Amino acid sequence: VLMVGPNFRVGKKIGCFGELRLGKNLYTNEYVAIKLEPMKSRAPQLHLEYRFYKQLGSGDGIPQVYYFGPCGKYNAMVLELLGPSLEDLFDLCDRTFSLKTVLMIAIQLISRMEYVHSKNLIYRDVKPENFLIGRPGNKTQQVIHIIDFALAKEYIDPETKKHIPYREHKSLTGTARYMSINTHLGKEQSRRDDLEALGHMFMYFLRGSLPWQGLKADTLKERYQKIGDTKRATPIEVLCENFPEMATYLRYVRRLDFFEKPDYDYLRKLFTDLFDRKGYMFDYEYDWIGKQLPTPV
Ligand SMILES: CC(C)[C@H](CO)Nc1nc(Nc2cccc(Cl)c2)c2ncn(C(C)C)c2n1
Repeated sequence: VLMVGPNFRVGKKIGCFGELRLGKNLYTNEYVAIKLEPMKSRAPQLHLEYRFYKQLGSGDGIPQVYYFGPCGKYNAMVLELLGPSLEDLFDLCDRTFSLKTVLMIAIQLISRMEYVHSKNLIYRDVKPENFLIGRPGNKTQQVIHIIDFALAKEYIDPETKKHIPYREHKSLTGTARYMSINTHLGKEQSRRDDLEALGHMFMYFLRGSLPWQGLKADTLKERYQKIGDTKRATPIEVLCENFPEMATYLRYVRRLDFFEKPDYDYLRKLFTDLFDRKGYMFDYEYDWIGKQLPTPV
Protein backbone atom coordinates (compact mmCIF):
# COMPACT_ATOMS: atom_id res chain seq x y z
CA VAL A 1 0.00 0.00 0.00
CA LEU A 2 1.41 3.40 -1.04
CA MET A 3 1.48 5.95 1.80
CA VAL A 4 2.67 9.53 2.02
CA GLY A 5 3.86 10.60 5.42
CA PRO A 6 2.48 8.76 8.42
CA ASN A 7 -1.19 9.15 7.49
CA PHE A 8 -2.06 9.75 3.82
CA ARG A 9 -3.13 6.70 1.87
CA VAL A 10 -2.73 6.89 -1.89
CA GLY A 11 -5.74 5.56 -3.85
CA LYS A 12 -6.96 5.37 -7.46
CA LYS A 13 -5.87 7.58 -10.34
CA ILE A 14 -8.39 10.38 -10.95
CA GLY A 15 -6.45 12.22 -13.67
CA CYS A 16 -3.11 13.09 -15.27
CA PHE A 17 3.51 16.17 -15.42
CA GLY A 18 2.58 13.23 -13.16
CA GLU A 19 -0.64 11.54 -12.06
CA LEU A 20 -3.38 12.82 -9.78
CA ARG A 21 -4.60 10.29 -7.20
CA LEU A 22 -7.50 10.14 -4.83
CA GLY A 23 -6.08 9.96 -1.30
CA LYS A 24 -7.36 9.67 2.24
CA ASN A 25 -6.13 11.20 5.44
CA LEU A 26 -6.56 8.16 7.68
CA TYR A 27 -6.07 10.25 10.82
CA THR A 28 -9.11 12.45 10.03
CA ASN A 29 -11.31 10.35 7.72
CA GLU A 30 -11.00 12.96 4.97
CA TYR A 31 -10.40 12.51 1.26
CA VAL A 32 -7.58 14.54 -0.28
CA ALA A 33 -5.87 14.98 -3.67
CA ILE A 34 -2.37 13.54 -4.15
CA LYS A 35 -0.22 14.73 -7.04
CA LEU A 36 2.59 12.28 -7.84
CA GLU A 37 5.77 13.02 -9.81
CA PRO A 38 8.31 10.26 -10.59
CA MET A 39 11.56 10.77 -8.68
CA LYS A 40 13.31 9.79 -11.95
CA SER A 41 11.74 12.79 -13.76
CA ARG A 42 13.82 14.91 -16.11
CA ALA A 43 12.67 18.48 -15.38
CA PRO A 44 10.97 18.10 -11.96
CA GLN A 45 8.13 20.56 -11.29
CA LEU A 46 6.41 19.32 -8.11
CA HIS A 47 8.76 20.91 -5.51
CA LEU A 48 8.52 24.24 -7.37
CA GLU A 49 4.73 24.08 -7.35
CA TYR A 50 4.73 23.29 -3.61
CA ARG A 51 6.96 26.34 -2.97
CA PHE A 52 4.50 28.56 -4.89
CA TYR A 53 1.51 27.15 -2.97
CA LYS A 54 3.38 27.93 0.27
CA GLN A 55 4.07 31.48 -0.93
CA LEU A 56 0.34 31.92 -1.68
CA GLY A 57 -0.58 30.69 1.75
CA SER A 58 -4.14 30.48 2.98
CA GLY A 59 -6.33 32.48 0.64
CA ASP A 60 -9.90 32.37 -0.62
CA GLY A 61 -10.11 29.91 -3.54
CA ILE A 62 -6.52 28.72 -3.03
CA PRO A 63 -6.28 24.93 -2.47
CA GLN A 64 -4.94 23.98 0.99
CA VAL A 65 -1.65 22.05 0.93
CA TYR A 66 -1.12 19.40 3.61
CA TYR A 67 2.10 17.56 2.87
CA PHE A 68 5.06 17.18 0.56
CA GLY A 69 7.24 14.09 0.64
CA PRO A 70 8.46 10.81 -0.85
CA CYS A 71 6.08 8.06 -1.82
CA GLY A 72 7.67 4.88 -3.21
CA LYS A 73 9.33 5.97 -6.46
CA TYR A 74 7.45 9.29 -6.43
CA ASN A 75 7.51 12.70 -4.90
CA ALA A 76 4.01 13.39 -3.60
CA MET A 77 2.12 16.57 -2.82
CA VAL A 78 -1.02 16.21 -0.71
CA LEU A 79 -3.65 18.92 -1.19
CA GLU A 80 -7.30 19.76 -0.80
CA LEU A 81 -9.58 17.68 -3.03
CA LEU A 82 -11.73 19.78 -5.33
CA GLY A 83 -14.62 19.20 -7.73
CA PRO A 84 -14.97 19.47 -11.51
CA SER A 85 -13.23 22.14 -13.59
CA LEU A 86 -14.90 24.95 -15.55
CA GLU A 87 -14.17 22.99 -18.77
CA ASP A 88 -15.98 19.94 -17.34
CA LEU A 89 -18.91 22.12 -16.26
CA PHE A 90 -18.89 23.95 -19.64
CA ASP A 91 -19.33 20.54 -21.33
CA LEU A 92 -22.14 19.70 -18.92
CA CYS A 93 -23.91 22.98 -19.93
CA ASP A 94 -23.65 22.27 -23.68
CA ARG A 95 -20.64 24.56 -24.15
CA THR A 96 -22.10 27.97 -23.41
CA PHE A 97 -22.49 29.79 -20.13
CA SER A 98 -25.04 32.48 -19.44
CA LEU A 99 -23.92 36.03 -18.89
CA LYS A 100 -24.83 35.71 -15.18
CA THR A 101 -22.65 32.63 -14.79
CA VAL A 102 -19.73 34.20 -16.68
CA LEU A 103 -19.92 37.39 -14.56
CA MET A 104 -20.01 35.43 -11.26
CA ILE A 105 -16.97 33.53 -12.56
CA ALA A 106 -15.24 36.76 -13.79
CA ILE A 107 -15.83 38.81 -10.63
CA GLN A 108 -14.29 35.98 -8.52
CA LEU A 109 -11.38 35.33 -10.84
CA ILE A 110 -10.33 38.99 -11.06
CA SER A 111 -10.16 38.75 -7.26
CA ARG A 112 -8.37 35.39 -7.35
CA MET A 113 -5.78 36.86 -9.73
CA GLU A 114 -5.41 40.04 -7.60
CA TYR A 115 -4.66 37.77 -4.62
CA VAL A 116 -1.98 35.77 -6.59
CA HIS A 117 -0.45 39.06 -7.77
CA SER A 118 -0.49 40.43 -4.18
CA LYS A 119 1.81 37.56 -3.24
CA ASN A 120 4.31 38.73 -5.92
CA LEU A 121 3.43 35.89 -8.32
CA ILE A 122 2.14 35.78 -11.87
CA TYR A 123 0.18 32.71 -12.86
CA ARG A 124 0.83 32.17 -16.61
CA ASP A 125 -1.46 29.14 -17.08
CA VAL A 126 -5.00 30.51 -17.46
CA LYS A 127 -7.37 27.88 -18.86
CA PRO A 128 -10.83 26.55 -17.87
CA GLU A 129 -9.26 23.25 -16.76
CA ASN A 130 -7.33 25.10 -13.98
CA PHE A 131 -10.38 26.61 -12.28
CA LEU A 132 -12.31 24.11 -10.14
CA ILE A 133 -15.43 24.30 -8.00
CA GLY A 134 -15.31 22.77 -4.51
CA ARG A 135 -16.43 19.21 -3.94
CA PRO A 136 -20.08 18.72 -4.87
CA GLY A 137 -21.89 18.65 -1.53
CA ASN A 138 -19.39 20.56 0.64
CA LYS A 139 -19.34 24.19 1.92
CA THR A 140 -16.98 25.39 -0.84
CA GLN A 141 -18.75 23.90 -3.92
CA GLN A 142 -19.71 27.45 -4.82
CA VAL A 143 -16.11 28.77 -4.75
CA ILE A 144 -14.11 28.82 -7.96
CA HIS A 145 -10.57 27.69 -7.02
CA ILE A 146 -7.34 28.23 -8.96
CA ILE A 147 -4.98 25.25 -9.32
CA ASP A 148 -1.64 24.27 -10.88
CA PHE A 149 1.14 26.72 -10.06
CA ALA A 150 3.86 24.80 -11.94
CA LEU A 151 4.10 27.61 -14.52
CA ALA A 152 4.06 30.56 -12.05
CA LYS A 153 6.85 33.14 -11.59
CA GLU A 154 7.83 35.75 -9.02
CA TYR A 155 7.35 39.05 -10.90
CA ILE A 156 8.93 40.94 -7.98
CA ASP A 157 12.48 39.63 -7.60
CA PRO A 158 13.15 39.08 -3.91
CA GLU A 159 16.86 39.73 -4.61
CA THR A 160 16.17 43.22 -6.03
CA LYS A 161 12.70 43.87 -4.52
CA LYS A 162 11.87 45.37 -7.95
CA HIS A 163 9.59 44.24 -10.78
CA ILE A 164 11.30 41.78 -13.14
CA PRO A 165 12.88 43.43 -16.18
CA TYR A 166 11.24 43.50 -19.59
CA ARG A 167 12.57 41.04 -22.12
CA GLU A 168 11.63 39.03 -25.24
CA HIS A 169 12.47 35.66 -26.91
CA LYS A 170 10.66 33.82 -24.10
CA SER A 171 9.42 30.28 -24.74
CA LEU A 172 5.63 30.34 -24.97
CA THR A 173 3.93 29.53 -21.65
CA GLY A 174 0.40 28.18 -21.31
CA THR A 175 -2.42 27.26 -23.63
CA ALA A 176 -2.49 28.81 -27.11
CA ARG A 177 -6.28 29.31 -27.08
CA TYR A 178 -6.26 31.73 -24.13
CA MET A 179 -2.82 33.28 -23.98
CA SER A 180 -2.27 36.99 -24.39
CA ILE A 181 -1.15 38.52 -27.69
CA ASN A 182 2.10 39.62 -26.06
CA THR A 183 2.76 36.01 -24.91
CA HIS A 184 2.49 34.97 -28.57
CA LEU A 185 5.16 37.55 -29.42
CA GLY A 186 7.64 35.92 -26.99
CA LYS A 187 7.53 38.75 -24.47
CA GLU A 188 8.10 38.22 -20.77
CA GLN A 189 4.71 37.78 -19.12
CA SER A 190 3.50 40.11 -16.37
CA ARG A 191 0.30 40.85 -14.47
CA ARG A 192 -1.46 42.22 -17.57
CA ASP A 193 -1.11 38.89 -19.40
CA ASP A 194 -2.93 36.93 -16.65
CA LEU A 195 -5.88 39.29 -16.94
CA GLU A 196 -5.91 39.26 -20.75
CA ALA A 197 -5.97 35.41 -20.79
CA LEU A 198 -8.91 35.54 -18.34
CA GLY A 199 -10.66 37.87 -20.84
CA HIS A 200 -10.20 35.39 -23.70
CA MET A 201 -11.57 32.63 -21.45
CA PHE A 202 -14.64 34.75 -20.53
CA MET A 203 -15.39 35.26 -24.24
CA TYR A 204 -14.89 31.55 -24.92
CA PHE A 205 -17.57 30.78 -22.30
CA LEU A 206 -19.99 33.42 -23.65
CA ARG A 207 -19.53 32.67 -27.38
CA GLY A 208 -19.07 28.92 -27.06
CA SER A 209 -15.78 29.16 -28.99
CA LEU A 210 -13.00 31.56 -30.01
CA PRO A 211 -12.32 32.34 -33.73
CA TRP A 212 -8.70 31.17 -33.55
CA GLN A 213 -9.63 27.68 -32.28
CA GLY A 214 -8.79 24.79 -34.57
CA LEU A 215 -6.12 26.63 -36.53
CA LYS A 216 -3.52 24.05 -37.57
CA ALA A 217 0.05 24.29 -38.88
CA ASP A 218 2.84 21.83 -39.77
CA THR A 219 4.75 22.84 -36.62
CA LEU A 220 3.74 23.94 -33.15
CA LYS A 221 5.61 27.24 -33.58
CA GLU A 222 3.75 28.05 -36.82
CA ARG A 223 0.44 27.12 -35.21
CA TYR A 224 1.07 29.50 -32.26
CA GLN A 225 2.00 32.25 -34.75
CA LYS A 226 -1.24 31.77 -36.74
CA ILE A 227 -3.38 31.87 -33.57
CA GLY A 228 -1.50 35.03 -32.56
CA ASP A 229 -2.05 36.56 -35.99
CA THR A 230 -5.79 35.83 -35.78
CA LYS A 231 -6.00 37.31 -32.27
CA ARG A 232 -4.30 40.48 -33.59
CA ALA A 233 -6.58 40.51 -36.73
CA THR A 234 -9.87 40.07 -34.81
CA PRO A 235 -11.17 43.46 -33.62
CA ILE A 236 -12.18 43.50 -29.94
CA GLU A 237 -15.48 45.12 -31.02
CA VAL A 238 -16.14 42.09 -33.21
CA LEU A 239 -14.94 39.42 -30.75
CA CYS A 240 -17.01 41.04 -28.01
CA GLU A 241 -20.08 41.87 -30.10
CA ASN A 242 -23.09 42.01 -27.73
CA PHE A 243 -20.84 42.31 -24.64
CA PRO A 244 -19.75 45.98 -24.40
CA GLU A 245 -18.26 45.52 -20.90
CA MET A 246 -16.10 42.65 -22.09
CA ALA A 247 -14.76 44.84 -24.93
CA THR A 248 -13.92 47.53 -22.38
CA TYR A 249 -12.20 44.94 -20.15
CA LEU A 250 -10.18 43.45 -23.04
CA ARG A 251 -9.08 46.79 -24.47
CA TYR A 252 -7.99 47.95 -20.99
CA VAL A 253 -5.89 44.86 -20.25
CA ARG A 254 -4.41 44.71 -23.79
CA ARG A 255 -3.19 48.31 -23.34
CA LEU A 256 -1.56 47.84 -19.92
CA ASP A 257 2.16 48.59 -19.70
CA PHE A 258 4.49 45.67 -18.81
CA PHE A 259 5.24 47.06 -15.34
CA GLU A 260 1.77 48.46 -14.62
CA LYS A 261 -0.44 47.45 -11.67
CA PRO A 262 -3.87 46.60 -13.09
CA ASP A 263 -6.76 48.57 -11.62
CA TYR A 264 -8.57 45.48 -10.27
CA ASP A 265 -11.32 47.62 -8.70
CA TYR A 266 -12.09 49.27 -12.05
CA LEU A 267 -12.34 45.89 -13.80
CA ARG A 268 -14.54 44.33 -11.11
CA LYS A 269 -16.81 47.39 -11.22
CA LEU A 270 -17.21 47.08 -15.01
CA PHE A 271 -18.76 43.66 -14.30
CA THR A 272 -20.60 44.36 -11.02
CA ASP A 273 -22.30 47.45 -12.54
CA LEU A 274 -23.40 45.29 -15.52
CA PHE A 275 -24.51 42.54 -13.13
CA ASP A 276 -26.68 45.09 -11.27
CA ARG A 277 -28.07 46.64 -14.50
CA LYS A 278 -29.19 43.18 -15.64
CA GLY A 279 -30.85 42.70 -12.24
CA TYR A 280 -28.77 39.63 -11.38
CA MET A 281 -28.31 38.49 -7.78
CA PHE A 282 -24.95 37.05 -6.84
CA ASP A 283 -26.53 33.92 -5.39
CA TYR A 284 -24.08 31.35 -6.82
CA GLU A 285 -26.85 29.78 -8.95
CA TYR A 286 -24.50 28.94 -11.77
CA ASP A 287 -25.81 27.28 -14.93
CA TRP A 288 -24.60 23.88 -13.67
CA ILE A 289 -26.60 23.99 -10.43
CA GLY A 290 -29.30 21.30 -10.64
CA LYS A 291 -27.27 19.16 -13.05
CA GLN A 292 -25.53 15.88 -12.25
CA LEU A 293 -22.06 17.03 -11.21
CA PRO A 294 -19.10 14.66 -11.52
CA THR A 295 -17.27 13.91 -8.24
CA PRO A 296 -13.80 12.46 -7.45
CA VAL A 297 -15.06 10.17 -4.63
C1 LIG B 1 -6.83 15.93 -13.32
C2 LIG B 1 -7.56 17.09 -14.04
C3 LIG B 1 -8.56 16.58 -15.10
C4 LIG B 1 -8.30 17.98 -13.04
C5 LIG B 1 -8.89 19.22 -13.77
O1 LIG B 1 -7.83 20.02 -14.30
N1 LIG B 1 -7.38 18.33 -11.94
C6 LIG B 1 -7.74 18.26 -10.66
N2 LIG B 1 -8.88 17.63 -10.31
C7 LIG B 1 -9.29 17.55 -9.06
N3 LIG B 1 -10.42 16.89 -8.73
C8 LIG B 1 -11.15 16.11 -9.56
C9 LIG B 1 -10.56 15.18 -10.44
C10 LIG B 1 -11.35 14.38 -11.27
C11 LIG B 1 -12.74 14.50 -11.24
C12 LIG B 1 -13.34 15.41 -10.37
CL1 LIG B 1 -15.06 15.56 -10.33
C13 LIG B 1 -12.54 16.20 -9.54
C14 LIG B 1 -8.50 18.16 -8.08
N4 LIG B 1 -8.61 18.27 -6.76
C15 LIG B 1 -7.58 18.98 -6.31
N5 LIG B 1 -6.81 19.30 -7.36
C16 LIG B 1 -5.54 20.07 -7.28
C17 LIG B 1 -5.60 21.13 -6.18
C18 LIG B 1 -4.39 19.08 -7.04
C19 LIG B 1 -7.33 18.81 -8.46
N6 LIG B 1 -6.96 18.85 -9.74
